[PDB]
Amino acid sequence: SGFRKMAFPSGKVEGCMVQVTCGTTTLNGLWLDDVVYCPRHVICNPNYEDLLIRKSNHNFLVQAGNVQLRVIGHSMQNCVLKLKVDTANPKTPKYKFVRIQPGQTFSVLACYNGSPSGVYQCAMRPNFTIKGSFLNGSCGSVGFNIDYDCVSFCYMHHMELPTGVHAGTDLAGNFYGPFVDRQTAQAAGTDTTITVNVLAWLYAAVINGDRWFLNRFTTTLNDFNLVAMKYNYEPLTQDHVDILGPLSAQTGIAVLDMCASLKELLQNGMNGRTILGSALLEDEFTPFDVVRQCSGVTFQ
Amino acid sequence: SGFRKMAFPSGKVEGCMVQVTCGTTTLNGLWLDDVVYCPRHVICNPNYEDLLIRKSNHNFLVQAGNVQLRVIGHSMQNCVLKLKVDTANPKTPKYKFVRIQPGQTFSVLACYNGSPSGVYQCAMRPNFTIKGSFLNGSCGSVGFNIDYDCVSFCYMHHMELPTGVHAGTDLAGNFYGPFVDRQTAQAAGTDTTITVNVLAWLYAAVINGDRWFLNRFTTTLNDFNLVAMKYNYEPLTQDHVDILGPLSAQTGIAVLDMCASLKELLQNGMNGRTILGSALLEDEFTPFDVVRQCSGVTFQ
Ligand SMILES: *[C@H](O)[C@H](C[C@@H]1CCNC1=O)NC(=O)[C@H](CC(C)C)NC(=O)[C@@H](NC(=O)OCc1cccc(Cl)c1)[C@@H](C)OC(C)(C)C
Ligand SMILES: *[C@H](O)[C@H](C[C@@H]1CCNC1=O)NC(=O)[C@H](CC(C)C)NC(=O)[C@@H](NC(=O)OCc1cccc(Cl)c1)[C@@H](C)OC(C)(C)C
Repeated sequence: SGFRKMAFPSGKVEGCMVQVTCGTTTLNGLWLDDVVYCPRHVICNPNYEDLLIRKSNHNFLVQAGNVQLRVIGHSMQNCVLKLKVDTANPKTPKYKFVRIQPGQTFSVLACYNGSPSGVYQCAMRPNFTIKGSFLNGSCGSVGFNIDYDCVSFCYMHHMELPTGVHAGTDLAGNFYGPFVDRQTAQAAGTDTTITVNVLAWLYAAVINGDRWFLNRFTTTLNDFNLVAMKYNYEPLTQDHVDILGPLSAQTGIAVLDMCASLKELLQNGMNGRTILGSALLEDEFTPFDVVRQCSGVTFQ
Repeated sequence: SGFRKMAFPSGKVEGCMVQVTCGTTTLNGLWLDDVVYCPRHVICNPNYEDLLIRKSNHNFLVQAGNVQLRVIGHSMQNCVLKLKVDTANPKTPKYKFVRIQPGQTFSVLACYNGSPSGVYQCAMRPNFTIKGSFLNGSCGSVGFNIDYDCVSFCYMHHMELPTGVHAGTDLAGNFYGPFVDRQTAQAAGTDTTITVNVLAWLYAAVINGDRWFLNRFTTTLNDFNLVAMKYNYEPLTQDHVDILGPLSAQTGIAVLDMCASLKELLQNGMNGRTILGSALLEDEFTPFDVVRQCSGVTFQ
């Protein structure tokens, strides 16, 4: 038992992290097979197409540890740079590039100078930001999930917004949300709480024996969504109800009954109690995270 | 910016995790050089000395992935078993066995069947328990810190207590706290909040721009400790004040001034605000964790 915000083991990703230096800029790259992926703002209101035609293969310094990789080609894919190197990474895991949906989670391997610093779990907020921990030089750090032996890369870090939240791209270089890799006034836009995840976390709570918030009451999906809206929760759909089925089945609490408990938690607060060690309703655990952690799934 | 509960990158430890099966028990082992370390309760109110003399080298099945390791010797060191194998782990990092102090933190690589499941950060509670996330079969998962390229192993998991908290040993097999690896009635004993860590976390908050809890007030170390005691906080010492010096210097808030803010947070609560995304005072970040995260230290 116990419930922690858990990241995937980072070993497969650590072996892909390299340092990319061009001119006065140093950041992280992701070395898979013979390609290094990195944010395009490594290159010297810009017009990165103009800026890249002015570059030479030799302008890009790529350190894999204490071994430099020779760049033999470069190209730009949206907001990422693909640096072709003459050496395939022998540590390349099986991988995919996936774009995730707001509400889904992933692990971030925060890196500086191509060296992993730490690993933590994030969710893609409904406003396409993430609340990460990124210092200057962390660009090119990646977010990922692991499914048995397959790494799905879903995020590369590009920038911080004025509210302290973070924005980036998928590994094809397409930003999450309406952001651009320029130093122009940009703002996150209003966020909402991920309702399905809060309910998943309440099920995790019951599995670990916090039950004080349960009740005999019930509600319909509609009447629930009426209350969710007032509290800036995002609407709960029948598909969310379905995804919560397994957790409902294991605890024997109908999804709509857990909605009634959430309703009262929203309207009354927590009255000094905590749930799973939190005094707030937590929304960065998906139903899958709960099942994975509360069932013991591993990865090779 | 941003502040997350960050674990160390787990790659160095993932390459040490093996599966140890003896009889009807399977758990995790730690393979360093030609020795596999694992909880002694893998072996068939027990008297483990009697139980081990009855065992044979061949009774211990050790899988490193899809490769079995031959056991060529065994011995017991307190509550851990040391299984001598005929193959040195080529992935053995530079490492040390350290015993940590209550209040210190470490990363846990939760494993099942020798396969890493997830990584998360823990603190050793003042009552020598940890609040982990451990399912049946997780014994032998280890806790660790990484200092540049050196892994300090500090924890091996042995058991869960009735309150859902966890107990284990250092890598020399000596339990943290008054626990024993028997199925006899055992209880955690009363915990306290790690005061120095709460203050460190308040400094992290200021570094990230939560300042609402600051005040013009001050207090002496004594008058602070008088209030800490009422709230079941552990006493703050001058040495804790000293360790908070750097964070005090960076924010320009004297340690004793931050104590005054903590005092008022203790006596008034948080009035619906949050600090670093928490509605509770967080005590599992050490002053070192704060500096490491808010300064960008890496590891090779
Ligand atoms: C890459 O290492 C780095 C990572 C960030 C540095 C600190 N934390 C990070 O996550 N990325 C950048 O430095 C990035 C480079 C540009 C060219 C993409 N710039 C930013 O992250 C800035 N964000 C930004 O431009 O927001 C829009 C904006 C424009 C004008 C005025 C304001 Cl207030 C906002 C960051 C570093 O700048 C701040 C938002 C002021 C922190
Ligand atoms: C090793 O894989 C495993 C890890 C735990 C299983 C579930 N979560 C874990 O962290 N360790 C054990 O199963 C361990 C084996 C013994 C021989 C060390 N046993 C326990 O963790 C039990 N703890 C325990 O004995 O506490 C004392 C006790 C005795 C009698 C009655 C009570 Cl209520 C407590 C656990 C599995 O048992 C519970 C505390 C009832 C969950």
